[PDB]
Amino acid sequence: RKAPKSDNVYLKLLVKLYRFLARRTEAPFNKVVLRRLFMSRINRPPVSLSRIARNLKNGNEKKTVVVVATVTDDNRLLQVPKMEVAALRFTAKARARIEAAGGRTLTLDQLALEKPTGANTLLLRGPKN
Amino acid sequence: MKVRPTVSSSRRKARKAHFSAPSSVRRVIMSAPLSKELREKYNVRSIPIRKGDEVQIVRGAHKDKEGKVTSVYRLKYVIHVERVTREKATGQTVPIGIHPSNVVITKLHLDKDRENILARIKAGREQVAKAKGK
Amino acid sequence: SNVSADLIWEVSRNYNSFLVKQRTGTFSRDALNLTNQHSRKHAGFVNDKALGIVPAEKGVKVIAKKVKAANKPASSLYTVTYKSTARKAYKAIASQAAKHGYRADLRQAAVARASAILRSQRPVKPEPPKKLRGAAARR
Amino acid sequence: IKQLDAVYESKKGFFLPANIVSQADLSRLINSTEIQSVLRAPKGEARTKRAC
Amino acid sequence: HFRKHWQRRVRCHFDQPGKKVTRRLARRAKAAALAPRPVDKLRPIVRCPTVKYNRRTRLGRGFTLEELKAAGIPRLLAPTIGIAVDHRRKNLSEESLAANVQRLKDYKARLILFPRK
Amino acid sequence: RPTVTVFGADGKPTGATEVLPKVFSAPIRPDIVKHVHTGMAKNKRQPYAV
RNA sequence: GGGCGAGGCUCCUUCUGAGUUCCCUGGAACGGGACGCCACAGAGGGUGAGAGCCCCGUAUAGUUGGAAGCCAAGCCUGUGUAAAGCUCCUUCGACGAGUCGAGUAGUUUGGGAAUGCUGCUCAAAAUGGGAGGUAAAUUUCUUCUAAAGCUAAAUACCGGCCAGAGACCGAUAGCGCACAAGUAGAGUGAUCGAAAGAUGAAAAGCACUUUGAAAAGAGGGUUAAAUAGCACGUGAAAUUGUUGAAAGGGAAGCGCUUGUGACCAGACUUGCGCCCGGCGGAUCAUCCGGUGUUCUCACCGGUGCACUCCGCCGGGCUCAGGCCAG
RNA sequence: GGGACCGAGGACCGCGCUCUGCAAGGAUGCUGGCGUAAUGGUCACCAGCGACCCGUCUUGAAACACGGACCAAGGAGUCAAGGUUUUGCGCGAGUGUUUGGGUGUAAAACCCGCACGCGUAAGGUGAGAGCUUCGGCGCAUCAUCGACC
RNA sequence: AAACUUUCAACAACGGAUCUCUUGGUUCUGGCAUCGAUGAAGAACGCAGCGAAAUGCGAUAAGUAAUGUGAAUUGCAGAAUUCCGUGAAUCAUCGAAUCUUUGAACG
Repeated sequence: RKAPKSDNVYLKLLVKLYRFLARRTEAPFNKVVLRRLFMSRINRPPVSLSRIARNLKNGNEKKTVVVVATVTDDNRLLQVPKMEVAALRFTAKARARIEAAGGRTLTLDQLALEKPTGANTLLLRGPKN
Repeated sequence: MKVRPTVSSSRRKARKAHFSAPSSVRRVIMSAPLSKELREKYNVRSIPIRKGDEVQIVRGAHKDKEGKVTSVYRLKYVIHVERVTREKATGQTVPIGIHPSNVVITKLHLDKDRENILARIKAGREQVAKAKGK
Repeated sequence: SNVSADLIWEVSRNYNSFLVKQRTGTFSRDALNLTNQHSRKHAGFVNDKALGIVPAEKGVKVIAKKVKAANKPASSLYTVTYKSTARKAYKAIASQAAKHGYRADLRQAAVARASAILRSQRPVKPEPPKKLRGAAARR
Repeated sequence: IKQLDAVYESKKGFFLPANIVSQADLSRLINSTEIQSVLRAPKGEARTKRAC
Repeated sequence: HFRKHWQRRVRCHFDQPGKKVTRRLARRAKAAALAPRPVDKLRPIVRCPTVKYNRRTRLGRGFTLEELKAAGIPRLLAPTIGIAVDHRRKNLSEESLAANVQRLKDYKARLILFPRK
Repeated sequence: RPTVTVFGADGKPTGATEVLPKVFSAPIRPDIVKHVHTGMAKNKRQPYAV
């Protein structure tokens, strides 16, 4: 879609930022992120901390977690590993538990400034069903 | 703005009460300002108009015409002042109605009842002037 | 931070108190707008760096934003009045808008606005008499 | 002004919201040396010459 | 479920802020008649009946005759000093007796009683 | 933290300075404001019927 | 325990701010321009047009006078071996009948342990009776006292005495009724039930003359307006009359394209530059001081004094200028 | 060689060639009359050619049938309750202040106690978006193999 | 050529749309509780200097007493009011009265 259905002015700035990055850079990461920004909310399901903790269990540590959705909290996870997560939104419990474990929280414009190619990024989605 | 719940700011209720007023309420409505000389004498701004009063017209086409009040026509909310008249077709002199808000009282018909009216208004003006001062 | 020139444009693109539009075009009443067109380029109030030229008694009055004093509207405008030859007014305005990278894209519009103001302060020529025309109007 | 931070702390079930962007200045974000060093060279200009 | 004439029996509560003002002025009125006294009587602390609400506790109707006597409050004086009395309720355990005796004692410590005329 | 200047009754600053509250850093969302203002303006309304 | 009772609270009542300042338009400022002033009052209305200060009111506290309920500081008296609360106990402790209940019929309820009610037939009890819990071993246990009675509040409200409001309607709308509307009118009757607001600021609602039997008409007059004549604000369309232009050998009306006739909107009226002269002036370049700013750009004051800068006039030249064409 | 219709774009860039520039990524040069109803436009009429009277209903379609004297004003998928799909928003294992209470500049706005409604209390291979230190890591999910209640 | 029929314009008619107004309606909220045998609600007949209706009143009849305000009513006529006053008024308030025939209607 040419125009996002959202009326968020900050989402419009993110679409403009990632339109320039998808046009001028040959990285297919930027094209995927731009596509997911255009999708609706039911097509952007939440991703809990326990699901991304599954995906850093192997050698995927020290890689930036990128989720084009809002990251929730799981009460079933007793310990949260140190991790660097970039997302559209974070809940208060998810942001507090990541920062208590020693990690850091980024927005998608901070990810663009830090990793414009999406280098060493572990990209995730939530459960569709 | 208004504060008290007994007051109303309704336009139709205000217009109904004005045009359906009794003649006693119509007397208070037909009040005219006092002149500058009379204002510094009695400390009174305005008084209800009277049949023996002497007025000067300061608004209308008959501006600066001075004469004695001859009638207070409370039905049409007008006063009749002497020599401020127009002629009908038949050469008959009929008086022109002037609202009391367009005239200024330059002399008063004074009886015992008017003197209480000047006294009661004067008492409240210096009451608050002393209240504002000290 | 939360606010920027890009964000203010998104809030005020559709409706603005300076905005006037009717069919043929969309204009702007902003004093910081030069060419009086509604766009991000000429939106003086939106942009951090902007220029605006208003007429004086004899000459032009050029105002510019100071970026450090953006939250102090009583001292946010750097005002210079050019009451001299038109050539020196144009040169100083061009230097004001292009030498130090303060809106070099607006240099042409700034010089063109100073010309149009000073073209309005010349004495006006009397209009030629209207000619009655045709059989009906002449007779 | 001194009391404004206390009245937003006392709102129960509400915290001041976190924005989905960190820097709203898109000019500094695009023209930064991080983005531009990564960028591939332009294919064209703003307006292109008519060929045939 | 509109088989009856619901259009002639439908209540809209547009007087919701008006009745709130009426209720607050009724509370203000009884604070003017009883100026230093509270506008409410003291009420006992009871346990909710059923097994769903055993763990929770609430205010009951009035104090029992036995817990009123153990606290030192006479029967015929308690309604005169703002204490509700329930002749139907029974203590049936020492736990309900001890909590209400302590509640009546705390009311006595905070009470100012004026010497008749 | 940024600070703001306090001005006296004469219009001149008095030298007192206080920190800017954190609510001034909240996001500016005209979509949320218009959605709330539409519902807020309806809550004053008074019924009419035939 | 009784009787007086200052005073107080409600509610009606009198009184309480500031421009009719100067110009112009206007029949009339309440319009515009300038100068003010009041504001716990910039709600509303009236006044010859949109008025905080012309007038009534409006805000806040006081301040006059009055009505009726209730409270009440205090002041007089009380009284009789009079009433009252608790305590203890080798003394007592009365509690509602054609009513419960059983059978039956009808009705009702989510409710045959009949959910309630009513009629008929029969008709009770006293460690009793009623309703429940329970397989738990026998009706164990739980909780209340029916057939007499009173009692404020929280609840309802298309009516009564008022009051305040609306993102409601604006004379075919809104109640049937903005008007001498449940009227006029219709029906034997029960009942049915309309249509109908607006001159003007002020009637100043045509004096007088003239024609006509009169109704009316024409002069003249009132008004800012008779293009506001009580067949009255503005005054559409259907339909009609007069005048002006035109068309028409058994339909008109419509589409494309010229022509004739009538009537029109634009466009143009000169601008820019350069070169010679002649006037009027030094905001010419540079440099020096302050100020600002984008920190190298400007402004202001001086220096600048006249091959430099800016206006005006008089000539000449270039370029660009409208419509139709070769 | 003789005609007809058209001139689209608007600094340079390109592909080429008959070379002091060319006909090569779209028209310039010279000249005349007029500078106003002259071109142009709007009505009225004549002339050449074209052209059933609308709507509804039936049917494969017509035809029949019905409504249509004219004008002005009025005139018909609305509100509520309960379900359901999608889009936007807030918070998110939670969410819902507005029954009520507390303030108020008083039917607004602001704040909130206890309950309550709805929900909540483990991979491989073919792959597979994406990342890569280019050795491999591999989201969601499908085919299948799975593990458990 | 006129007339007639049709089209357009102007002015004049017919008619009452549009626009502007509104002492009306509609809906919501708030304070309070008050008809009658001491004769109600309703029905009738009378009463003004000049009134038919609407309104008010009841043979004391568009009204009397009392209280308050303080100089009118008004379409016309006539008195007024001595105006330094028990005091005008189609005034307001309202605690005293008058109150025809009926109607629950009661010789």
